[PDB]
Amino acid sequence: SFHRAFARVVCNYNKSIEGSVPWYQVKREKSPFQQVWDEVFTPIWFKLVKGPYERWEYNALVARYRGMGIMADDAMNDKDMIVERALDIIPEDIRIQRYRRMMRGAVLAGRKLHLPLELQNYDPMVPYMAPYIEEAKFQMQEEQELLAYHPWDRRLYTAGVSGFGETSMHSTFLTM
Amino acid sequence: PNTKRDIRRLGSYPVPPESKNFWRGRFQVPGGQIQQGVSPMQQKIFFQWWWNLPTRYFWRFTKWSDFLIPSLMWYTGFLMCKNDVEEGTRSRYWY
Amino acid sequence: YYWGSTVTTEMHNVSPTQVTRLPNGMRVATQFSYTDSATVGLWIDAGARYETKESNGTAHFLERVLYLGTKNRSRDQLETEVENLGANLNSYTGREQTAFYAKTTKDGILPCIDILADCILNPKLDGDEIEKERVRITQDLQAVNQSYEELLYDKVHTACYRDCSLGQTVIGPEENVATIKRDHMVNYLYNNFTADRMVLVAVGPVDHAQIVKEAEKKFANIRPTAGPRMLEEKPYFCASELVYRNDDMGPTAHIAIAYEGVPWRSPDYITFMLMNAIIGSYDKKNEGLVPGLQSANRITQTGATRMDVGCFDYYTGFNIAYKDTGLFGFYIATDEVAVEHAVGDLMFGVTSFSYSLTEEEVMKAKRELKTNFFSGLDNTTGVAEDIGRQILAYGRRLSPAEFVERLDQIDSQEVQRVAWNRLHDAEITMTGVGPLHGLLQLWDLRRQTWWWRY
Amino acid sequence: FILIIKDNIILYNINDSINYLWNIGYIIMVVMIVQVITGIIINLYMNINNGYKGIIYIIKEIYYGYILRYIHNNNSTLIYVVVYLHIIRNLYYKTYYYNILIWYSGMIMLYQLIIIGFIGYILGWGQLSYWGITVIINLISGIPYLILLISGNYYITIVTIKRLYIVHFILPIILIYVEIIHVYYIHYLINNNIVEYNVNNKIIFNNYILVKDNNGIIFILNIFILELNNNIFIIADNDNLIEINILVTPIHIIPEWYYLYWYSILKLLPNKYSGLYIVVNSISIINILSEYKIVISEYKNYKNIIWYNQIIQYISMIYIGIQLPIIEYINYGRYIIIFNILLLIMYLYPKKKK
Amino acid sequence: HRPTTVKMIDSWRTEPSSEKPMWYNRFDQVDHISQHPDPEKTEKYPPVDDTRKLMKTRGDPHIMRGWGEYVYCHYEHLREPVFPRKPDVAKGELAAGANVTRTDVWKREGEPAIQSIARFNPDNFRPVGYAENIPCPDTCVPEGHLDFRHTRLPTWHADRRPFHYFATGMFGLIGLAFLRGTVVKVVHGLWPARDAIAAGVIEVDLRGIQPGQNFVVKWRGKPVFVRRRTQAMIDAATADDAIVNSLRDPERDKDRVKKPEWLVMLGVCTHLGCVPYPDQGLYGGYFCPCHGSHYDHSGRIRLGPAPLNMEIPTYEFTDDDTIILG
Ligand SMILES: CCCCCCCCCCCCCCCCCC(=O)OC[C@H](COP(=O)([O-])OCC(O)COP(=O)([O-])OC[C@@H](COC(=O)CCCCCCCCCCCCCCCCC)OC(=O)CCCCCCCCCCCCCCCCC)OC(=O)CCCCCCCCCCCCCCCCC
Ligand SMILES: CCCCCCCCCCCCCCCCCC(=O)OC[C@H](COP(=O)([O-])OCC(O)COP(=O)([O-])OC[C@@H](COC(=O)CCCCCCCCCCCCCCCCC)OC(=O)CCCCCCCCCCCCCCCCC)OC(=O)CCCCCCCCCCCCCCCCC
Ligand SMILES: CCCCCCCCCCCCCCCCCC(=O)OC[C@H](COP(=O)([O-])OCC(O)COP(=O)([O-])OC[C@@H](COC(=O)CCCCCCCCCCCCCCCCC)OC(=O)CCCCCCCCCCCCCCCCC)OC(=O)CCCCCCCCCCCCCCCCC
Ligand SMILES: CCCCCCCCCCCCCCCCCC(=O)OC[C@H](COP(=O)([O-])OCC(O)COP(=O)([O-])OC[C@@H](COC(=O)CCCCCCCCCCCCCCCCC)OC(=O)CCCCCCCCCCCCCCCCC)OC(=O)CCCCCCCCCCCCCCCCC
Ligand SMILES: CCCCCCCCCCCCCCCCCC(=O)OC[C@H](COP(=O)([O-])OCC(O)COP(=O)([O-])OC[C@@H](COC(=O)CCCCCCCCCCCCCCCCC)OC(=O)CCCCCCCCCCCCCCCCC)OC(=O)CCCCCCCCCCCCCCCCC
Ligand SMILES: COC1=C(OC)C(=O)C(C/C=C(\C)CC/C=C(\C)CC/C=C(\C)CC/C=C(\C)CC/C=C(\C)CC/C=C(\C)CC/C=C(\C)CCC=C(C)C)=C(C)C1=O
Ligand code: HEM
Ligand code: HEM
Repeated sequence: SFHRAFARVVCNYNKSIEGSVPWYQVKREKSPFQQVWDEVFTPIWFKLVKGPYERWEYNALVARYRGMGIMADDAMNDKDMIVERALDIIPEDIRIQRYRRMMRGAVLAGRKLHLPLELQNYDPMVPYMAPYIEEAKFQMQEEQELLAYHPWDRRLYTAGVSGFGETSMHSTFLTM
Repeated sequence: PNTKRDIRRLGSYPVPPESKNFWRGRFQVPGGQIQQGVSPMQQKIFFQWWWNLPTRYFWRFTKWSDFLIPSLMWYTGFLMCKNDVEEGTRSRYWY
Repeated sequence: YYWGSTVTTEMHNVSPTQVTRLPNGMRVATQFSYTDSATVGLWIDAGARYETKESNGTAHFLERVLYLGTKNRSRDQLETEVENLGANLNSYTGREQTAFYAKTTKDGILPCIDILADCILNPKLDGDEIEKERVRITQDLQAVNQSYEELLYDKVHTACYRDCSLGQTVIGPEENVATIKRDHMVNYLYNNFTADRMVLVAVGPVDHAQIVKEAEKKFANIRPTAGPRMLEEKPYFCASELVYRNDDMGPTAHIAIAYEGVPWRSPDYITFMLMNAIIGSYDKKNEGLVPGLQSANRITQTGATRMDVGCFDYYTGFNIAYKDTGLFGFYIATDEVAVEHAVGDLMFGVTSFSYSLTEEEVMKAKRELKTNFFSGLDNTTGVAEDIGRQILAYGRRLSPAEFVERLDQIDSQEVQRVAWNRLHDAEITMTGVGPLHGLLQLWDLRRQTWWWRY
Repeated sequence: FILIIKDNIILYNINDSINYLWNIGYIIMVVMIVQVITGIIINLYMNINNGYKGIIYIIKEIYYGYILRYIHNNNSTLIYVVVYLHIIRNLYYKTYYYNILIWYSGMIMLYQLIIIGFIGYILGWGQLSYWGITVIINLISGIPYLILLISGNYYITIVTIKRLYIVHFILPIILIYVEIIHVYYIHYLINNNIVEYNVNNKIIFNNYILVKDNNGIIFILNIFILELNNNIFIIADNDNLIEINILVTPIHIIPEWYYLYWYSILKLLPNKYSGLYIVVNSISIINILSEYKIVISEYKNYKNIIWYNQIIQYISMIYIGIQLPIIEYINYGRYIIIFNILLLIMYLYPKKKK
Repeated sequence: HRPTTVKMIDSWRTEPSSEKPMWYNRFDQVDHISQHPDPEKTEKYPPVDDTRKLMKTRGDPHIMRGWGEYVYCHYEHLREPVFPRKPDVAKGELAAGANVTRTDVWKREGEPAIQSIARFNPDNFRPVGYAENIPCPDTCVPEGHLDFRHTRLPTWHADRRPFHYFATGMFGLIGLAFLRGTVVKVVHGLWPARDAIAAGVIEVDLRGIQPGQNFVVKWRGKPVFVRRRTQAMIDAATADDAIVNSLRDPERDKDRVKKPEWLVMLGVCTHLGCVPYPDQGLYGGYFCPCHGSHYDHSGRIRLGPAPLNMEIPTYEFTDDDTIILG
């Protein structure tokens, strides 16, 4: 049987790379060719194209946030699961101000108005969600590894759920 | 659905969305009952047709004999009309 | 796939079980243990199966009356003597095996052999004792006085084994219980309690030679043998339903579904033990460290998610083995409205053994099977049950090392082969009590033993 | 919608005691699908400017086009046979007594089917087709300027065919939608049983009822294939293979067999409008058969004498339609109409107490 | 409840149940429901052996009158009057509903009213003979009827699974064959029809043509020039066969004609589709007058706006004096 031979090859290979250091954790020296490219192309490209374009986009983004009176981390959409899991655990004082800022922004945007300049002198790029995003990613990675390492077989279209993995009832068209 | 008393459920587990109709036909069995059966894979699957054959047809025919008199009267009407039609045609046309 | 040997040096460090056959044919088995307490008993090959339809229930009646006095002693004297030794006489009777053992201190090992021999060989089956026990047995026989687990256990045998004596219940029908008399019991003792069918098991601070010398002295006058049992065909497994639909007993429904299993000595028995461990057991009221929603057991995990409530208030697998047949299945206790999901999920789980069983689930199950088995051998009575049951079932006691050696060979592929041969597209029996509107017909449930996918 | 399918096919419960007469509805649903499919395919080749030459072209030039032509014609006969038998079935067991909403949903499909079948017959574009629609349309000549708007000319022409074709193409699709309202009410308002009362013996549909329903539909297919390929029963009048002549009438002007009952009613009554109204009466009067009853009973499982006389009355009226307009037939037909009225009054009237 | 209706009305012709009961109006009254006899423990009537010996029934066949379909029943929906007829419980008539509440039948002489009204609870009335007539089934399968205990196969039987799956497999086997035949046949109808396939093949009878003559055959909607070529015409194209690569579309006459004497080409100018006229131009070949394209005796473009050579259709020679286009 060829599947048995293939299974042994996979087992032996994976056993031979256990404990390997990830590529990013290796101390890597650039090749003599990438160093030349960085010496010539990268400086000129930054001065003439990348630097000005990205400053132009960044400064516009800061202005847009300041006009709405929101922070950058407010702009995250909770349809993303990491954001939703992080928002479950944020403390109440952070939550209250986040909601108020987001509500004011939508009112301003909907009515085509901008925040008064008196209230615009703040840094919008303060990363207040970072501790909770990292905790949420850790929780999700543990669940991924210890509980979702195989494609599981379940009885199909039973109890309001397709049986293909989703956990909410009536959350697909074929489960109406 | 059945009566409200019949479909009143004892358990608090919610009715699955795919069994709505199944649980609207629930019955409240009074006094209990013992149900027994055997898988068709361990039974004769055609003998019951033969065993029940004569009684099935006897009771079918005795019930259908109730329509004997009505059918004869309608048939008697069918014959009179058919031969009343022939005589009329001949009288009006034949010489 | 083979992942190595799990046998350890500690598994080999256990005192040997010495089994010798006395001239009369009685086997004497002993294991020494560094304990201050011992267990000595007689595990006899007898039970309801070997009773005839008219006499069914005699064995159970005899077991209850055996300790109620002997020809030499009296009930008060016997009970007083055992108490003075600080011991307690126990006994049980099953479909195929019976036991009469005593838990005692070290000094009471040999005295207890005498008491147990006197009870077994010279029972004084006084009429007054019989009549009082008739009242107690009659009350026990009532279904209202039985648990629903006990009822289903008997009804599974009644439904599965309609053609043979394994279908008979141990307690017996009420008609027989009403008519049993001393003569019935005297005949059963003479025919069934013979040396060739008895094993004297002693576990504790015991010496094999001394136990053997006492056994030969006290069981000298036992009947050496009885005629060989009738030769019979393989018990026929009847795929049937026996469901007691009662909507006046509350919300919980009890269901048991059975497949044909394997005999004790089958090469596949250990595979069926492992499959029983993979099915596992779950209780909403004792979930354990891991919640159902995050369980490694696939049946448990999918069940806990159903309708955001869970479709299993309780379930357990069962693997019952007899000399020439066995039963393998699961028992469920669940809400009335959950029965269709529960039976469907536990049948989908058994069908999965034939198609998609992961190495991870097998390896977890091997460890929890070993933990259950080894922990059962902790006390002397646990060891004694193991020695006696095994010698009757196999003629020898399998060592912990041998059990692990054979279990090492079993893998996901072996489980798949055995399940494909025996459980896939197989016939099933369903039994039930309680509100069972949700339970479908046997044929509908029998179609869940195979998959359209794969 | 896989959980809706599972709730109405897989875990749908029905009584075990039903007969094969409960399989008729399933047969209607399946043959209806076939009629829609074969119609769509036939229109890939059909010529609406001359229906007479289109049929010839399909039968001779298209590969296996004869199968499409004969299936569509013969399956229409089967649709009416099965539907009428379903109506007779419902009348016999008086399923309308409590499941009136099911009866109402069904009658709508009956009304639509009548229009569908008639216009389709016209699309053949033969002698009977032209003269049949000419006669029927004159019934509404009383309403001013209504005939001109419907026909699109002063006589039936291809202009009329073009517009009737659109109704024939679309109305059957609406009929399929009404079949969903019919099945919705059947599944909510549980079906009747051969016994009057409601009993606890239901089994799931997919594993038991569907197997039995397939056995019935395969048995009907063995009969339909014999008719389809060999024409063991004359179910299409031959006069529709004659080219249309607007100046000469055919020997007789009659519809398909399944319209004969209504055709005779008109031919019998002297006044044209009275004939139309009696046609209206027969279909509408059976919608209120149980409405005036006052007793706790569904009149079920008696000797059903009135029922049997009514079924034979339909058969005899169908027989009179085939015959020429002989005076003697007219007299007897009128007696049958009077007799039918008395039977319906027996159904409607509640009983007094001795 | 779902939309529902009852005929609880005041009829103009039919009396209410209180006025005229339709049931046998003889009931036995107790003081407490426990005083009723137990049907299960009550002896029934002695069994008969002939259907003609069965007992008589208490029902009145003619309980109802007037026009309408025959029916026997005991109950109706009609409304009662606020002052209903007083029932004769002394004789056994049933007292339940309005005839109890809106009457004084319940009143005894010296009994406390609470005790008197307690007796007229509906549970205290049972029809005379209830315990001796009502059936008390012990099973749904009477003795003598077939059941699983009679149809079970012998224990030495053979497996019935293999044949069962053969039967259900055969249903699928035949069904799939009918399905494939239906699908293929329907798709087949879209192939060009018998009239069209027939018209798409024209046979050229090269018999009667003269060297140098050009004739036109309408083939699949297009003009197909079929010209017999004189030796001069053939030699002319052969001469240009050497100057190939000096032509807009280099092609050799050998690769455009199957037989040198016969040139079959589609007569459609490659510029804008106009049909060229033969024996015209500078090469005596085919000149399209629309915009001035000149083709040679092999049909190759030699001058004008046209970009390519006139196409050679698919055609074979059936014999020496017949071609088949297509
Ligand atoms: C770069 C580094 C170096 C590279 C080196 C590469 C090394 C590989 C190459 C060398 C391979 C050697 C293989 C040795 C084979 C050994 C054979 C042998 O001894 O048998 C033991 C061997 C295994 O026995 P076993 O130990 O019991 O194990 C059972 C399992 O099969 C065991 O299998 P499994 O469990 O492992 O499962 C996998 C299974 C199954 O694996 C798969 O099938 C893979 C499926 C993957 C998905 C594929 C999707 C489709 C993709 C199509 C792509 C097309 C692209 C086209 C591009 C065009 C433009 C460029 O694989 C096999 O069955 C093995 C196949 C062996 C070779 C024979 C078949 C090859 C394919 C032939 C196709 C011919 C097409 C012709 C077309 C003509 C057109 C006009 O026997 C077989 O099972 C082999 C046969 C398998 C069936 C093949 C088809 C047979 C057809 C019979 C027709 C009969 C007609 C009768 C008519 C009667 C009329 C009356
Ligand atoms: C020159 C000649 C050349 C010739 C060349 C010939 C070549 C032949 C090619 C043949 C086809 C090869 C296709 C390969 C695709 C590979 C994709 C891949 O990498 O997948 C990894 C990917 C895993 O992704 P992941 O991110 O790691 O985890 C996924 C989950 O997020 C989380 O994953 P999880 O594992 O945690 O979740 C658990 C659950 C996860 O479950 C799923 O992921 C299922 C997802 C939903 C599936 C259902 C979708 C709804 C229905 C769509 C169709 C609607 C209309 C159908 C009817 C129309 C009638 C008019 O897993 C299971 O349940 C395991 C068992 C699954 C099998 C159950 C069997 C019963 C159900 C039958 C349906 C499924 C069959 C297997 C898939 C077939 C793929 C083709 O798995 C899938 O893609 C799952 C299957 C979904 C696609 C189904 C498509 C069905 C066919 C539709 C028609 C297609 C026509 C277009 C052309 C077809 C030809 C190419
Ligand atoms: C170089 C050459 C290149 C060639 C290019 C072409 C390549 C060939 C292949 C192209 C087609 C690819 C098909 C992909 C299949 C994917 C299957 C899948 O995963 O589905 C679930 C998946 C959902 O993912 P999920 O949420 O992860 O799944 C988990 C849930 O369980 C999922 O469950 P869920 O419920 O959430 O989602 C299910 C979803 C799945 O459905 C879809 O999303 C649509 C999938 C099918 C697409 C349509 C296929 C059409 C092609 C076949 C027809 C060709 C005819 C040709 C004839 C020629 C004749 C001459 O929705 C449905 O199932 C809707 C079903 C509605 C049915 C309604 C039917 C009517 C009512 C009932 C019957 C009538 C009443 C009764 C009457 C009775 C009378 C009496 O679907 C999608 O997300 C994808 C949808 C498709 C997107 C577009 C795909 C583009 C493909 C790339 C190539 C495009 C090239 C350009 C084409 C230009 C054309 C003009
Ligand atoms: C120049 C000519 C000009 C002509 C101008 C004509 C203008 C006419 C204007 C008419 C306006 C529209 C009227 C519509 C009324 C709608 C009422 C309604 O829906 O009420 C529901 C309403 C619902 O009440 P509920 O409380 O829910 O239920 C009541 C319970 O069921 C139980 O209730 P209960 O127990 O209290 O009983 C009450 C009792 C109360 O009953 C009565 O008072 C009604 C009595 C009606 C007697 C009619 C006898 C006609 C005899 C003609 C004899 C001709 C002799 C010629 C002699 C020639 C000598 C040379 O009802 C019954 O006993 C049962 C009633 C059954 C009704 C069946 C309905 C069938 C209608 C269709 C019949 C015809 C179709 C077939 C034939 C067509 C072709 C010919 O029903 C009632 O309250 C009962 C009303 C029943 C009315 C029936 C009226 C029938 C009239 C037939 C006329 C025939 C004329 C023939 C002339 C021949 C000349 C030669
Ligand atoms: C919703 C309601 C329902 C709606 C429904 C729809 C309604 C719509 C409206 C209606 C529309 C109008 C139309 C209605 C039509 C209705 C009527 C209709 O459909 O009629 C159709 C049709 C009417 O007849 P017909 O269509 O005129 O007949 C056509 C012909 O009969 C047969 O056809 P044919 O002649 O055209 O074709 C014949 C041909 C057809 O030929 C084929 O198809 C065969 C060829 C298939 C080849 C497959 C190859 C697959 C593998 C490819 C390679 C894969 C490589 C992959 C590698 C992967 C690697 C990674 O087959 C043969 O010639 C047979 C021999 C085949 C030999 C094959 C040998 C294979 C050799 C392979 C060698 C390979 C080696 C390679 C090695 C090297 C490799 C490198 O109906 C029937 O005939 C009914 C038949 C029913 C079944 C009858 C059988 C009953 C059996 C009873 C058994 C029980 C009794 C047991 C007795 C036991 C005694 C003890
Ligand atoms: C002369 O010989 C004779 C015959 O043979 C010729 C006979 O057949 C007969 C009997 C014949 C019959 C009983 C039937 C005759 C049938 C005829 C004349 C059909 C004529 C054509 C029509 C009525 C087509 C017009 C179609 C309709 C009005 C639709 C019919 C269906 C209806 C009304 C049911 C519910 C309504 C619908 C389904 C319409 C839906 C509407 C929409 C979807 C519109 C939506 C619009 C918007 C803006 C959203 C007799 C008596 C006879 O004498
Ligand atoms: C219950 C549905 C239908 C029935 C009762 C029915 C009935 C019929 C009748 C009786 C014929 C004429 C038979 C003959 O030529 O003598 C006909 C013709 C035709 N029908 Fe239908 N039809 C239905 C549905 C449809 C549908 C859905 C379509 C198109 C999508 C369609 C398209 C046609 C066409 C094109 C013709 C002309 C072919 C002919 O001469 O038979 N029909 N129809
Ligand atoms: C397009 C035509 C129709 C189709 C598709 C159809 C289909 C169905 C089906 C599937 C059933 C359920 C199963 C059955 O009882 O056989 C049924 C039930 C029923 N139908 Fe129809 N039907 C049609 C026409 C009609 C008509 C014209 C009437 C009334 C005159 C009618 C009245 C009923 C009734 C009363 C029932 C209830 C059956 C019962 O209670 O047992 N149907 N039909």
